[PDB]
Amino acid sequence: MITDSLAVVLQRRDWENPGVTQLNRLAAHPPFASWRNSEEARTDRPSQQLRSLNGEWRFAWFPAPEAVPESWLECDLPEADTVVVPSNWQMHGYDAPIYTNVTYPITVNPPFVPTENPTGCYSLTFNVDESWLQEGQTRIIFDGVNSAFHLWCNGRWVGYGQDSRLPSEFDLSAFLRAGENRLAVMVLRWSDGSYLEDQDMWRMSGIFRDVSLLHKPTTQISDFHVATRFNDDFSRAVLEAEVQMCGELRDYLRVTVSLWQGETQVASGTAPFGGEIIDERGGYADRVTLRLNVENPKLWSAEIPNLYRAVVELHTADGTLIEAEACDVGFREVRIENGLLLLNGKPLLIRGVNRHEHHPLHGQVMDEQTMVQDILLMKQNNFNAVRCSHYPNHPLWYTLCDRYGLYVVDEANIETHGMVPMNRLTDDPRWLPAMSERVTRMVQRDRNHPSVIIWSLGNESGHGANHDALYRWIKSVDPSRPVQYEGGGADTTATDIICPMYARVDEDQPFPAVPKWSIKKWLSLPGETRPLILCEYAHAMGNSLGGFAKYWQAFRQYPRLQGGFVWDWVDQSLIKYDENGNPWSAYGGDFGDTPNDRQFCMNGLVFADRTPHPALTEAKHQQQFFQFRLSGQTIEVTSEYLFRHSDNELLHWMVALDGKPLASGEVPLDVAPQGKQLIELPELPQPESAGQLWLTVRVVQPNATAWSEAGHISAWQQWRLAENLSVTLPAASHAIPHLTTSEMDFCIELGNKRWQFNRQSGFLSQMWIGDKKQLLTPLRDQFTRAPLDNDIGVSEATRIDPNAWVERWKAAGHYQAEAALLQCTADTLADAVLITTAHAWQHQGKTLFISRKTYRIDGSGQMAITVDVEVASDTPHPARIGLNCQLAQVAERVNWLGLGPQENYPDRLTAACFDRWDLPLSDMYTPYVFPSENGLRCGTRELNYGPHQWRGDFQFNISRYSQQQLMETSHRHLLHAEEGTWLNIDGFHMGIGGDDSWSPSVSAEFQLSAGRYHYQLVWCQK
Amino acid sequence: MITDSLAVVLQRRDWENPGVTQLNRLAAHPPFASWRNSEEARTDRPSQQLRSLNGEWRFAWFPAPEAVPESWLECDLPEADTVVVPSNWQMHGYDAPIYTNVTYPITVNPPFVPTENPTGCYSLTFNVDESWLQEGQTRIIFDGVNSAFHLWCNGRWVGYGQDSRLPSEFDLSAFLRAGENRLAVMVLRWSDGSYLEDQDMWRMSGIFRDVSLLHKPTTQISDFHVATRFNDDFSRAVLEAEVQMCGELRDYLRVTVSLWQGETQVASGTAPFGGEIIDERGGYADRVTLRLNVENPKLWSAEIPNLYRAVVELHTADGTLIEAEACDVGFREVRIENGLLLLNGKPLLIRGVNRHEHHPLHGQVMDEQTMVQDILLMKQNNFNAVRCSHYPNHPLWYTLCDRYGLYVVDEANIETHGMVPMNRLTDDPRWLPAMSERVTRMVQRDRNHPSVIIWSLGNESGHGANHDALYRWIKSVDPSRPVQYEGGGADTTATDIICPMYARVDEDQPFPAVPKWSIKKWLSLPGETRPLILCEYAHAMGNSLGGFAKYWQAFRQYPRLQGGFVWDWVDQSLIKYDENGNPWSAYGGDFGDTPNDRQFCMNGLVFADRTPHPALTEAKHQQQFFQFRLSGQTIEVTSEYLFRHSDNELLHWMVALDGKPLASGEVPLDVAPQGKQLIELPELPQPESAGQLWLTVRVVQPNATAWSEAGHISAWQQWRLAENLSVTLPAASHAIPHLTTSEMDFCIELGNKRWQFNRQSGFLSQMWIGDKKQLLTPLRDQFTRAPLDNDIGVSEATRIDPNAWVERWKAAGHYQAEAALLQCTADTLADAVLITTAHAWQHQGKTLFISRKTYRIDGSGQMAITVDVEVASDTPHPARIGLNCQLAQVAERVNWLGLGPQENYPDRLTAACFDRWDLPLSDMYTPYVFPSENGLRCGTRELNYGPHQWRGDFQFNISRYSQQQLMETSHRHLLHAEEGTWLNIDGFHMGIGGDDSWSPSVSAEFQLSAGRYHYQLVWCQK
Repeated sequence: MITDSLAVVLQRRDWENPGVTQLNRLAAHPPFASWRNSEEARTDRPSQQLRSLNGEWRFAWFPAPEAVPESWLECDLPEADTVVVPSNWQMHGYDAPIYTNVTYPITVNPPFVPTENPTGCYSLTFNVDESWLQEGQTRIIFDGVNSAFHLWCNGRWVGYGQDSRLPSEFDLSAFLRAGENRLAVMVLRWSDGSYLEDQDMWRMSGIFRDVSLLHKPTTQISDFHVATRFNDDFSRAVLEAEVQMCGELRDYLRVTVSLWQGETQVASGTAPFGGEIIDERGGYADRVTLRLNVENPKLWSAEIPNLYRAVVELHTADGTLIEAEACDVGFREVRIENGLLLLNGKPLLIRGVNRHEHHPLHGQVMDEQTMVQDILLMKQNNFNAVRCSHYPNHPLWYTLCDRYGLYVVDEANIETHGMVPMNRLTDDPRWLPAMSERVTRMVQRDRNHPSVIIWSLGNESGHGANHDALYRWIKSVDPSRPVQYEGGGADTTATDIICPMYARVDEDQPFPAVPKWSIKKWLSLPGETRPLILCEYAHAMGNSLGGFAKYWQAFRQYPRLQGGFVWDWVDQSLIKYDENGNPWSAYGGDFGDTPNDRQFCMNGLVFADRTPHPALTEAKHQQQFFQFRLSGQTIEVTSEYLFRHSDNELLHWMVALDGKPLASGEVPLDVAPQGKQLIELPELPQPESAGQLWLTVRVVQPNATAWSEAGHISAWQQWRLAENLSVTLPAASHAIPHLTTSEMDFCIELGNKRWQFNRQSGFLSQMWIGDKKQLLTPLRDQFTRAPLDNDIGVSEATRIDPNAWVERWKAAGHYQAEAALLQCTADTLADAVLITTAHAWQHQGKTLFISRKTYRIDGSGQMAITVDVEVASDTPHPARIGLNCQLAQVAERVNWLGLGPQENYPDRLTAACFDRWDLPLSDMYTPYVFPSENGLRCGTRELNYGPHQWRGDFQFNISRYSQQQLMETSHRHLLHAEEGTWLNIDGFHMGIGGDDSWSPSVSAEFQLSAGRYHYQLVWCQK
Repeated sequence: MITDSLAVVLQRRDWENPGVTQLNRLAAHPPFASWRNSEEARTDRPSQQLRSLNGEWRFAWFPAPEAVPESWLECDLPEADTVVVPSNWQMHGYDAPIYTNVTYPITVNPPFVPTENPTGCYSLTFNVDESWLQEGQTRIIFDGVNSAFHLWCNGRWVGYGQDSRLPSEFDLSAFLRAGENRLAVMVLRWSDGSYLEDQDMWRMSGIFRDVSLLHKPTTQISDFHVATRFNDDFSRAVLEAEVQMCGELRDYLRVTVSLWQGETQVASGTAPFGGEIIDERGGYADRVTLRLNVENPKLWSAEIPNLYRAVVELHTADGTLIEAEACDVGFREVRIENGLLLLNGKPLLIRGVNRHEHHPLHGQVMDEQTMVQDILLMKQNNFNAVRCSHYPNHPLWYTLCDRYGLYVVDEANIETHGMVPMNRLTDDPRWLPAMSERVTRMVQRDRNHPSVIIWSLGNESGHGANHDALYRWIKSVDPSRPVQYEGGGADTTATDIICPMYARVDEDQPFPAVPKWSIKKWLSLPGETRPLILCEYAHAMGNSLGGFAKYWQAFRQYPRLQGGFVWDWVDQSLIKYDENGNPWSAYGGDFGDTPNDRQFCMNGLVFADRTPHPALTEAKHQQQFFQFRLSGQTIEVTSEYLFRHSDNELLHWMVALDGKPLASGEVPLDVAPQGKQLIELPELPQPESAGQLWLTVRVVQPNATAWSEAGHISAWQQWRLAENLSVTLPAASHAIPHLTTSEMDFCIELGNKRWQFNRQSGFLSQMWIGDKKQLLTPLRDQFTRAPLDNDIGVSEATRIDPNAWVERWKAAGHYQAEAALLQCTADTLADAVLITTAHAWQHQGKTLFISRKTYRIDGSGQMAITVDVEVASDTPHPARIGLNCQLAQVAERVNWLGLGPQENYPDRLTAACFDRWDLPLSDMYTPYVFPSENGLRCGTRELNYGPHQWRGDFQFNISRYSQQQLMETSHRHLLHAEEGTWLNIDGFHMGIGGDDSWSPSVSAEFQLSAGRYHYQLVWCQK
């Protein structure tokens, strides 16, 4: 009673002692349901022995654990509110969530936490059945409680837990009473284990996972391990099932291991308890092993996820069933040989993506629906693997990955990024136990899931001897799954697969003592033989993911480059409400946190509500399982599938002349795994009309898969066919334009058409049709764009990074350059009026750009603008070379002939196809929450907007928001639509990068460094 | 106050929780003295900052920890006695010590200990200086406290410790007060960590090691690591010294690492704090590394232990010294290449011996004098290595080994022999932290000692993944020292050196799943490349250590067989007092323990009082560093030294004819390391007198070494030179014997001489000279001996082992065979009287042995006895074939010409030399505490005892105790001298074994299995 009081518990600061990480906590095991019937376990029916405690709980908040009154042990306080479980109290409003990347959210002082420790007091009052108390053992399972937590049952102290992403089990057989039962959980936000929880997420705390109650008999199945051994041709399989019990040893106890495929029983085995002799003292008397022979097993893979149901029944000699535990087993073997990772004897090509557990509305509380939607999006966007992102995930996630066929790289909850140096805790043996608790238990939890193929020690923890010891422990316990570790440059002895972060394809970044070579050179280093799979690459932070084509070309060309994991899947945004209560996404810094990072949480390929980014189309196109090669008139189709045959795919081809279709057809696909097929196209019609012939092929799945709908497109490709150049001549313009030369203006009139050039500025001041003005602002040049997330880097107002693109642009005066008029002349021709303008942009007496324009008004109404731009070599390369204007008329449709229909950039245009796309103006603006340059469409041959038509080769972006507004504003909900419509037509555009979000990632081939540029535009009224 | 009470502490059973192994305990480090002066640290002067708390303490004993009153926290109880510290309370009489080998001393139930937990309450009241409280940190160091212990300072709880053989340090800066300070230590005999302390010793408990108090400044030298890197010729050395501090970081702090050889400074280095960049966050700001260049360093080895003094001085920029820490560094490099362990580029030949920390009087409390005496005995008996025997030893032991030059194999305190199976705790990750605490700290304690060359994970713990993880951790932290592990058969991945236990030279013992092949076949197994060094071999249990010559021949012949460790050095006997108080040695079972083993603790090469066994001479002879080969007249001397030159050795040769010297000389030895020398002997005198010429060479050290006296002999050898057979004839016997044939007797009279044969028994009933009887019992046959410790094995009264030699002997009726007379005839010759006797030994109607004897009385007085013995093939081989008698006269001198002067056996006669030895009768009996057969001398050509002289080739043993008394009695102090003197002359003797003490270890070449034997004896009066 006295020892169960708060004073005794809080005197021993278990949240500040690295030696003490658990108290009265049961050992980890694969998930159990305690089925009392074999048929219920085989069909995965819900078990009445498994009770869910999720629901309405009583919550109280305190600024310090010592501020909690002791009367909370006896009864709930009247001021306590009613919340839901699982839920995080930071989302409710009790505490402000804090986001951080490198620095710790608390003062670094291991193993001491600050005194102001936020404390959550959870209470639940329920009723238990009397049959649960007469016999058996009743335990409580917390699937996850953030940081440390103390448990009380009926006013008596039960145990203490420290891990956040691993289940904690406590025995309540001697604590539960018959009738009313009230528990009391005291959760602390910061503990000593939070020094190992420095992951890239929002730091929330509380019971964010399910709380369950399990009842077992007096004799239990404490653990069971399953493994599969194959031969060279994978025709005979040996399933080894080792079962460990706990409790009294009796001679009549038997274990039956049954394997089922659907409803058909495949193999079975019944043996009495007692194992083989291992040591001089004998063998285990409480473990029994079973060897089941399977003839021609259906192998498991991400393409075909064949699953078997394994039921372990502990019963008596007479056949009376005591307990039954079921699991899903997939027959597969991952092994590294000759420096190659082989699954079922075939080289894997990982198309994975980093995935953070982030609910759109509930924060870190993950449910089945969001998980299923994420899996469907991954599989539809050509992803076959998923990384757990530096912590263990929901146990249901692995089951769903087994069901849908996704490779899983399970990660431990170890991260010491804030420590200086990074191995400060990972080399100290005093922290060796705690890290092991965050590893070994996880190894014991998900070793029976065929989706899990690679174990991970951690990330951004440096390299310590503890990491080597844990790597050796995992390799000794589970040799079936190769493991990896990023820390130490990923060339250390703690890894079997070279897994660097953001290693570029060709350019090297030789950091001191931790260099990041190119992957091609990394494979060619002396003494290196392990395969290379990128744990983190292609940082997609907002408008990003450039150079993905180079990455996948390097992956496909090199046999030992087996792909990588895109970082990351889902944006980490928190919803917030304004003074109307309108919902809007928010990033770090919007919750009143002083030690926070900016929008660096807002990386991913989808939004918070699983809305796909334009980069997801690029990711889908670059990860296609079908490669196409057009030779002459035939098409070579090469499948990248390793285990499945092309039985649910057909090829659909279409030939188009400048967006107008001419011929089409459907050819079924019959391709062997990693095979070749030849498709002979029929006679392709080639008209004499001017234009370019484009051939587009797509792969359509006719039937509905478990993860895709009917008519889903999995791959596509486009080629340029024969071109017929336009050699016809325009008709002679009977009407001639009339030019009036004012003192300050040049006005050209052609019937309805009218133009007015301002002689003081040298730009096209106004356009007129009838009596309606068409320009709110003059058509000027634009050598700057809104800075992207990759351009800013890690540069803030208080910290200036000289290597960032935006800092070099503003340092050279690109955003502050004022145009100075040099020449502005006008003269009439025989059938046209020529306007010659020449300007120069200067900053502090230094000329940066010189623009010379020639305007030609034809008698047919066309405006021919030829622009020549000279850029200084010493100045930083401009991000844009082209024009800028604000039209005075808004339109509801935009019809452009060019590459689309998605947002594409010079380094991200492979996914876009050349066609005629008619889209609403609302879809022209990509709703990035952090405002930046967006909506650009490259390869545009024609652009129709309202009464205006632009022709030529250019990159256009059209939106309701100016570039200066996108520069000034920091949130998308604060953006307001301006009058008219802003249009930016650029002759040349500069890349976006995407290798990393802290260094210049744009390759030299996509930089505007030629020096002299020229582009021609034709503006007419349609 | 309330939390400091006993109720709060004992509510949390920290001795029953594997997760909690330490509370408020400082990190491990190399030993510190906190010198405030550089000259004091260089000369290793005692430091006044280091206080010793050893002395008189107040002790109380309680049967349970819950029985301790709380008033013990405030003041000592009046009923508490005054004991010494360090000391074990089992020796005082509070508790009975228990010895056990395999089974646990408690009921096996991890991690629960029995409720009846013996508890010792220690208290010390002292005074501290005020200057220690104004500044700096004061800590208390327990060098060793057995099992768990709780600490209180001035009534306030300080910490909790669990390890027994490793130091535990607690901070007392906030607990100590000015003036009187009283501490309170509560020590528990059994804890959860005792499951890892199942070593082969007496289970004592209490504070058995030193208690010390250390004072450090506010800025400390927390740790320092030293390492040496060499080139291929070991001419240039790089000493790397890494220093870690604790406390405030200041810019003026400097570290000076100075190296001294005697008084001469060799190298120095001063650098500011700050290390190299290691990770992306930078490097350590509190560690500084120093690289010192040494030109032509004096390498350290067991032959020449060259030592340097390394002084690390933390001071300021102006030169004000803050702290100084000194250590001993030896320049050496142990590395395994090509499957060979090389020290300084030379293949080591380990001559080690297992050594248990066992004081002759104080139990486990070890002091400097006993350690120095043990080291001197080891070095004088040709031992160059010593194993820590399954636990860390005194920190002074490693320093003394560095000073005297002994290789040390440091072992961790891990042993789970009683667990079924043996890896039950070593594969469970829940016990992974605790084992790491018993490893990593030890790695941090003795990594700066050049004597330590091999780390050890443990012994008899099976094989678990925790062992692999710990092996990888040690290999990552300290790659300079190769490690080994016995568990799992010593072919597992957790070892680098194959170290089996009691692996025989040629015969295999294929145990299931843990086979013990022969070492020669073990080296030749497929896929095996690691060298083989026996961790335990040649079990010397009492009369043992047979076949050592075969072991060392195998070691010398095979390059990859690099020797082994004899088991063990010192007997584990406890002194006890009888009702006179006379001291006598006692083994397990004499302290009222029901779960105990018998004298299996009483193994070793020396007694409790360091009295050498006769097997120590064999160990010394078989481990000589000089090998001799006699060819013709010259002698080849080959040195086995690897680094030293023969500068303190001279060869002394002597030629003897039947024990009478003829020529001698001294030749100095000038032999290179592993070199060859040729000694040409002068003209050896060969007289025509009958006899055998023996050449004996010895190696004598003239000067006094630090471990040997002047005139010490290190090696010796003997050879048989040319033999002159006796062809002369005995003189004609003028007097003839007179024979009287009685009905029941045959009486032969020859002047003074008289003999009487009993016709009913057929044996020599009596001998007479004058009127004095010479035989108390008739001279009969003896086919049995007292069973040795190797013959009994693990067989007791309640457990019968059918493979034990003694059980086969008593099952066949060897000890119960009754002699049946077959023939007894007498007849006079021309000058002699012939007596022909023939007997037969039977048991249950089955004849075992048949003896036929011929007695001849010559007129000169000689008795010629020719004995022929026939032994059945199916019966077990007898241990002895020869005669037995009890003379009626005791004598004070025994003069025998034969092999001696030590106790030698047919498999242990290599150390004995053939000469004439005159020794007292008291030295004829080896004082083995467990009575067995002893005192046998083989190769005896003549034996003079009183008026009797025996001639021939025989093995004799003479003592005051009969063989039946040695069989019946179980202690040496209960033995009583019988009337007369018992003499056993045997024509043939059977081996003793010694490979192990639980299986028949005698080779087939030393077994009496010929079937027919013959021997001749000549008995006369001199």
